[PDB]
Amino acid sequence: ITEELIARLKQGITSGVDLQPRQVNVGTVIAVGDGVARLSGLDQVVASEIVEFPPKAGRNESIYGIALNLEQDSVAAIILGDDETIEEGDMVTSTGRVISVPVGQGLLGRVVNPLGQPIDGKGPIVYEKTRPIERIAPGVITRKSVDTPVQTGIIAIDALIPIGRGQRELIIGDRQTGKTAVAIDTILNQKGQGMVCIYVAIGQRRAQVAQVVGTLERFGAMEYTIVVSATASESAALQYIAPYAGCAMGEEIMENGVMLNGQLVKDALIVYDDLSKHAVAYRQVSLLLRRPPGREAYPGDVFYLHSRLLERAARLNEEYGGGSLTALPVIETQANDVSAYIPTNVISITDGQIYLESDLFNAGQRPALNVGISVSRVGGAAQTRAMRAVAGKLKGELAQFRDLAAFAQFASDLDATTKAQIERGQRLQELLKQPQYQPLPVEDQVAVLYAATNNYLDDVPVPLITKWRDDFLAFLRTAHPEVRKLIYDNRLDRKFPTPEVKEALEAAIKEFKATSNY
Amino acid sequence: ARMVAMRNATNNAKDLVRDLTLSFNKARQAAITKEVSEIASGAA
Amino acid sequence: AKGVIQEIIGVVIRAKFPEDEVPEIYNAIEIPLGNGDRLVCEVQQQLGNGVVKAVAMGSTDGLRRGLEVIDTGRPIAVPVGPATLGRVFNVLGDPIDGMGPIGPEVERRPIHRDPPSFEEQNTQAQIFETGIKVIDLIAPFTRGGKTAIFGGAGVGKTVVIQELIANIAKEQSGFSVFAGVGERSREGNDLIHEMKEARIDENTTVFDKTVMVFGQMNEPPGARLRVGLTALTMAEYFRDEGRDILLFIDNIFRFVQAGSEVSSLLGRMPSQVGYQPTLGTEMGELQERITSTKRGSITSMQAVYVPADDYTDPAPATVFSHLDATISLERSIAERAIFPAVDPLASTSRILDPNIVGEEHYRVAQEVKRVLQRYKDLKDIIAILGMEELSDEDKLTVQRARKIELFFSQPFTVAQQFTGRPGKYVPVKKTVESFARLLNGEGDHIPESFFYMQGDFDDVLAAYEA
Amino acid sequence: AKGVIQEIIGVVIRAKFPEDEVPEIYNAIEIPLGNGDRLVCEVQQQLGNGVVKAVAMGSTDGLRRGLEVIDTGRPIAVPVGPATLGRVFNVLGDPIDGMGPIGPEVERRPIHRDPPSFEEQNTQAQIFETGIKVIDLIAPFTRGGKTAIFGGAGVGKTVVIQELIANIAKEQSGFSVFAGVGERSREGNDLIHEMKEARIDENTTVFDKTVMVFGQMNEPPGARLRVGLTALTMAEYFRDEGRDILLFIDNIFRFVQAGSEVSSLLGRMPSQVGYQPTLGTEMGELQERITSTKRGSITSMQAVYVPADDYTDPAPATVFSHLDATISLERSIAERAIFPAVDPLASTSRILDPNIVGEEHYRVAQEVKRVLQRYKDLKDIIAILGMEELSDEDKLTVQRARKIELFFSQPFTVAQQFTGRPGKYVPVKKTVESFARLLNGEGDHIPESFFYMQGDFDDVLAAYEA
Ligand SMILES: Nc1ncnc2c1ncn2[C@@H]1O[C@H](COP(=O)(O)OP(=O)(O)OP(=O)(O)O)[C@@H](O)[C@H]1O
Ligand SMILES: [Mg+2]
Repeated sequence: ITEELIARLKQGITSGVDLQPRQVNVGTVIAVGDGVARLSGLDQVVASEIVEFPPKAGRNESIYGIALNLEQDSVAAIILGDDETIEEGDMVTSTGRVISVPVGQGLLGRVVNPLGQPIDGKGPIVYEKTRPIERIAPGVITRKSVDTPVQTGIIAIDALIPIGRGQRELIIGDRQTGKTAVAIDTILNQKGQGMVCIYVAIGQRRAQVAQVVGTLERFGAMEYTIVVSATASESAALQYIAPYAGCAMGEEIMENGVMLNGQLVKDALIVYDDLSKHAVAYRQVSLLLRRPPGREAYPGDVFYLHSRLLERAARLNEEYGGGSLTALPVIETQANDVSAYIPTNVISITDGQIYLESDLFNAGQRPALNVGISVSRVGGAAQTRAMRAVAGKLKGELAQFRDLAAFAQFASDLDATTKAQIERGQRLQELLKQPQYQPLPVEDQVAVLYAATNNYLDDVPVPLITKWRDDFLAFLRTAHPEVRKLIYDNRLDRKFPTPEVKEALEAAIKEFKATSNY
Repeated sequence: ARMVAMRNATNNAKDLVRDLTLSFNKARQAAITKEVSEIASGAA
Repeated sequence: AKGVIQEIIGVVIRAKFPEDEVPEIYNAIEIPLGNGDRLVCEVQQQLGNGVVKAVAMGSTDGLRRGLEVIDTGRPIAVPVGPATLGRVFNVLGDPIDGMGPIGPEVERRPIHRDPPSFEEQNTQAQIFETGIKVIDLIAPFTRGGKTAIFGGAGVGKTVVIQELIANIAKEQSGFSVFAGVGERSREGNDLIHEMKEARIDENTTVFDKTVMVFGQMNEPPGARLRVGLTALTMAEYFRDEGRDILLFIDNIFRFVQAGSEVSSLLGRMPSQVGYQPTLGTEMGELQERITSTKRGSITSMQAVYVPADDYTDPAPATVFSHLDATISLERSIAERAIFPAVDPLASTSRILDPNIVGEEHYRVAQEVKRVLQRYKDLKDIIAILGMEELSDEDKLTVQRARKIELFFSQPFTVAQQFTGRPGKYVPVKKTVESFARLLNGEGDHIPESFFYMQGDFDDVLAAYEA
Repeated sequence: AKGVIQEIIGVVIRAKFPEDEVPEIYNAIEIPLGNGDRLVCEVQQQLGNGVVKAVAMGSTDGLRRGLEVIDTGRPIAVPVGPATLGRVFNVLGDPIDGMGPIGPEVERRPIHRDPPSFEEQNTQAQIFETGIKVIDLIAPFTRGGKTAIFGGAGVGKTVVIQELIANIAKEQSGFSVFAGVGERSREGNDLIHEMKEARIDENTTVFDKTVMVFGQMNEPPGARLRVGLTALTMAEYFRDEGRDILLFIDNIFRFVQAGSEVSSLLGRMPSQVGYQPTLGTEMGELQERITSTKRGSITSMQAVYVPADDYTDPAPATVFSHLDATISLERSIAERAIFPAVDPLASTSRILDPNIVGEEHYRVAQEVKRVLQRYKDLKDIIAILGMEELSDEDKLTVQRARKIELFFSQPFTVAQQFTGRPGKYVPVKKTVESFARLLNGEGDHIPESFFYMQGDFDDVLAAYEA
């Protein structure tokens, strides 16, 4: 039926175009700075349009720019591409659209620019809907209390610092501590939990983003992950708009959803890999625009900058779709300077913090969480009833050990109860230690924590506790596959240690301990 | 006697920590003031 | 009116007007957004020939220079009246809840009022009776006076807020205003909505007795700066009717931070540690309309976040300069199930002097703190050697101090449905008598239990007999 | 294409060009001097009407306000090729060594180039085989990765550089580049030139296999800013051929400092502590060209000088944001005749995880640095207990720690003609096997000083048998 093509054509050709010449308003570049153009008299430009810089002699492409400053008789446009080509006298055209990014099912497993242009070299993006960057937060009455848990896969986070769908948990740490490692472990653990992870990679090296994408592809997590990337070499405009593009891509998932594994997934998880670098990029943009600085030279609206970005992460109620968008901002502090400007801003914005300390990271506690200061204001509402019922004693014993943490090397010359508390705390801390790219499912964590809180690892020496776990779960993975399913089935039961699962788990633990020697 | 001496030393160390915290906070405020003053001077 | 946008730099915009009819400062100019919605910008400076510099208070991302601007001729008009009760508003007065518009029949007042004159101020300070034993004894409120609460929000601060609202509603005229300055959309808006709608008192929910104004995080710095003034404007209508109002401002430090951000955006020179030069003046524009006048009184409790841990930082210092009482919620007191987790030693109040609360109130409060302070000193020693080494009388003070700190617990009417225990309103005189009779020796034979979550001493005895 | 100088303020030159022939943003200005040579500037800001603000790259102590300037159209063009090998160059690519100028036939490449795209980046990190036991075990490099030494003078850093060059030139093709950015002319020159010319391998001097570009502290800030990019271009030429390149940017921090000055003189608004607003982007444009593509890899081992001892400072933090490994040279290890002064502790590398290096490599690298995790904390106990005469089992741990500390030392080929000991190249597999077998206890039969300067455990055994 080519006649259908001939009929659809030859009709819009004849009467689908005005073809009427008209005066259009353009602008002349009058000063090119360190990535900033002034554009002279380009009227009818919206406060955040994406100007075009049409091709000229010696340039067969177009570099786009954002018209951030609409001054009088001048429009300071931040350049998204490379500024080395735009010269004084160049013509600019004001595309009437605020920056928009493609969204939908098409952008799964693809690495894209903050402008939605693919950079993985696997073909053009297939899409039919573009969502605008910089949209208003969902609203007050549009949300619901966070109840569904986001299974990180790390015992420490998933047991003591719960993350729920719609909760904004901050991963704050000092330089090389494992923030990207924690984010990647969280992303890898959503294989069958019906969630679409997003990784933004603001200001990271191209090599690091490439290795992250390789890790995600190697574990098969690049079939539900969207990777945005504005690397260090790219202009400050791309780093400035990267998290907003990522969260627009995530808002499409939250509101409309995508077909993941033949199921309508409306939950999304987004990881802003460095808001400490996004803030630096925005500071560079502001200072090159000669906007008045503030504390630490950051512009006045830098709290607003991250606030817009993070306040779009919400748990919508059933009326608006029931979707979600979990945000995991990442911050690199300097010498644990929590009182710094950007860390304090994002800490006040977010609903929780995961403090990763270099001291614990170097000591040997490789997941370097500091449970004493790390909080999750959602708390138990972001945990399954099984984990909520089991982790209370874990948290209590860990707190008691922390109160006696100065005493570990003097454990022998202490009270029997104090020595027992110290020993239990050491065992629990060794239990929380976890390798990389080995997330534990919820049933495995529940089983291990039930074995630990109850006096079952007391006979196992501390240096082998980790090994014990790495064996016990394997035992449950092979010898007793039914107990894991039994735990997972009634993980939502109000009284989780129901007699059936209690006897099953007790028998499994006793059978494992009897055979093994430690 | 060692227990009493260490109790007194711990109390003295806590008092010294409080004094040093006050001094550190004063220095932190002074550093922030100096930084913003010089940044505003460079801008103007 | 009918100006045109001349400059758009972030939130800070500039609007050119005719040589006449230039808007005044704080005049809330309005930009049509191409539809029914509009962008309200507050004029902060007048420049040259008709140009006015204003703060956006909105997205300001879809605007173009040359767009029409309309002068309202007055500061931000906020609806006031009984219609605001049971409704949730933003800084601009637009209701952000599900219910529809307020309506033109309801009176609208300017956001920027003036504090009551010198004549209208009360000569003497009157104690505000909240009804909570620890609050009314250790750190008593002041009618028309500011109050600060220190907590990590995981220690039942919202429970205390709801209890105060319910107490004033049931035993006074009872209208309250909650200003969520810098309030998170999830943690601070929907959670508090559900808590206030679920919490009920004498067949009326707490939400029906309060007016909630939310300047959220995602709003620009001007909105978070003026949300407190919107809340004061809303509460001043009820104050002018002779009623007594409780104003709960969450994280006034976020109001300070919004002011600092606005000053930085406007280009003003920075002062001290990244603070606005107009810090004292801005804190005086607020918290000065919170006074006990002849007609009525507005008493405010304001959560205060301390930057780092500095009580000498300019923002908490300026807040403290306007405070009459401080309540220090502490985590350990709440880990043990003492829900009114007010730390008596840390929490203080100005009105706790003999000439106002009475000699008997002052004497018992000091003795309560004295034995508690002795207990805090012996907390080390008890862990050092055991309770045995402690001398007698000191052993009594430890035993008595534990009983009194357990007695600081009190059932709440807003927590009746959660805990299945009726709330107990303990008057200040009853609290003073009960604690004096606890200290003098009565109830010593009673164990530590039977003091937990009780009302007066009469409740502690009646329970012991039964 | 000829303009006239307008203003001269220090090393910042403003030049007005014709309206239609304004130079680009990174072109060279090339001011001609009377005495035959020229002053090559670099544009930094197009502004005004044909006016460009540029950085001098030179003294500018003999220039008027009317001198002509000849735009070169292209950015600073630097000679690249096999000809530019074993020669010393300045920022402009002019050979500053005694030998003659580079011939016109040699290809000139722009100093500013686009770093490799994301598609070309390796999807899996790969270890870089240096041959040094302590480096290849404790802090393995990365193919196309960055490593920083934190060491002063007299710790053998120069000898480490020479051996790295020699090893890469022997095992691989391994041409090397050395950019001394803001170095002392005494240390950087005539103590690197002479030591590398004297150092020899396979009858070829190290200097013959190494390119040198030197922007020293005496040169203006622009020269120290662009010397790194000059070295990157020279290395990228060889990388395009597929050959592996090792690049040493000595005092990369002095690069950052240079940029700061370039910004301060350019009128840019200061950021943080006086540093340039374009700090992250400027560092990225230099650290992103150092990566491992499919054709070849530019591995970099830089040197970082932290002002005072502040790692919180913006320049060290920005440097560390682009670092893959840290090698901590120490005075104590160097003065103990341990020729490689690399500290087993305080030397980290993100490659040291079982997924990349391997489970056995990670296991042994954790087994070592664990007996030293305490840094033999027993040494404190030995000081006031004398080992309590002997430790129950600790005394063994001390013996193993001393043996492995001695074993970290390795005879270097570049020092073979100084200490009269043949150089030993140790593969990473040999290193891991040797250290694992030593930790099992095979090394509990040989005394100390038998591990003093030997390449493999097998080499230690041969010595014990003989
Ligand atoms: N959970 C973990 N298990 C094992 N190794 C880990 C873990 N977390 C971190 N590491 C090790 O630490 C290295 C650095 O971790 P990672 O890259 O996640 O840190 P980061 O905080 O994101 O640092 P950066 O500031 O460099 O981006 C990893 O390459 C790995 O070798
Ligand atoms: Mg990281």
